[PDB]
Amino acid sequence: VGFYGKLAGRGDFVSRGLPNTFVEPWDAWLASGMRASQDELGAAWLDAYLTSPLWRFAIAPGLLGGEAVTGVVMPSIDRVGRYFPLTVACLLPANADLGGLVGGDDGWFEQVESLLLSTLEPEAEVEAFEQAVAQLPAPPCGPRIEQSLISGNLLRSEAVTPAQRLAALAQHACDGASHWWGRGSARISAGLMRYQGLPPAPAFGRFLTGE
Amino acid sequence: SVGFYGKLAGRGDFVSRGLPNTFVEPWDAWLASGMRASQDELGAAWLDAYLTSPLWRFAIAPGLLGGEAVTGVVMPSIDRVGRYFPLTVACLLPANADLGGLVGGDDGWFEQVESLLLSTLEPEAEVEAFEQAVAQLPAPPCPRIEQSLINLLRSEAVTPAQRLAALAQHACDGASHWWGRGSARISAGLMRYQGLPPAPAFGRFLTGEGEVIPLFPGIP
Repeated sequence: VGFYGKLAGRGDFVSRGLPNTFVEPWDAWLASGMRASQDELGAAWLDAYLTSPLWRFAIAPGLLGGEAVTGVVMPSIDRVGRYFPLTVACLLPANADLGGLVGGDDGWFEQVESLLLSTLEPEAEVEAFEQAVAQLPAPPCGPRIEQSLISGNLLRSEAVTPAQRLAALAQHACDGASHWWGRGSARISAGLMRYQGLPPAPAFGRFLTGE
Repeated sequence: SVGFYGKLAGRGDFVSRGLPNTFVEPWDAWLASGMRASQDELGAAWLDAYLTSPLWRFAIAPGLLGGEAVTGVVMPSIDRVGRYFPLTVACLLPANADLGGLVGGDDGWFEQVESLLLSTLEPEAEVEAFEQAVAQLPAPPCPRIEQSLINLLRSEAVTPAQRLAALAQHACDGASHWWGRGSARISAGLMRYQGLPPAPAFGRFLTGEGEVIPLFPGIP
């Protein structure tokens, strides 16, 4: 586990534990979505951003480097008033069971939410945050069901019981996709969102404003 | 609610009950294309493969045949005068039914359906009893998590259980899943096609043969 983004106690971008193969594309994606949403919401942006939900996510291999990625992202700010989210992320193997993770117990994500939220107490120590994250376990995520591609167009899974078949379908639904869920807020209802790929920049405001 | 279509040993012609043509027309054309392509590919080897091939349980998305979803079991079969065609028992479901929980749910309905199809191979089962049994058969225990759009798919899933069920339903959309106990030649497992199996893929249901690229490994 590592983190990347802005914290109120520091003026610059801060990042620990994450390679550039994640951070570069992640930063670019957030930056584009930050600007598009600003253009769209204009004067109403700040109020939307500052009350928006923390978002738990699971992103399939190949979207942000070769590894799968899970974590939580929270609206944040630096020491000098510039806005940008704070993200705690764990890189997982390409055969990770994102299915069971999205459909799994909430506990890892609640632990990450608590850490992130803590960074918005005035007396927050950034080095205390950096250590908690550095001492943070990966989430309980096992290997996905054995699968092969046969003659270009059949996916065969070694699933022989009802539980294994369910697991294999859910795992498949995560491939090539990003999944976003969590508690929502008083403007956005708790629920799950899937995008094929990373969300497009103009879809970024949907993280901030509901219907 | 359940019906059947195909051939069985006790009747000389095609037999169909309880199923609309919306299903049968395409289902027939798809089996026939498959039969013909598997036959061309396999040649003299075809009949041996066919006769000993598995019973395949399936769940098919809405709009790949007619506009209902379909679940069932299909078995290699034959008519009273020796011509080959599969026998299928099929239940048509609402286009919004949860195929995920069915593919990933209790085997019981499917095992019951397989026992009925198997009964028709017995010299000499009464055809009337098979039809009666199929007609008395309940729908499977399967209503998908509420979802909408904005690219974006929002599911109304607020618990890990609901998120798991949402993900599994999504893997079924636009797809056909085929699974079962296998045979001496094909291991038990699960198969997915985007859409219906292409006709030249029909053969794989009889032989399990293919160019295998491993994607994700087994665990010790």
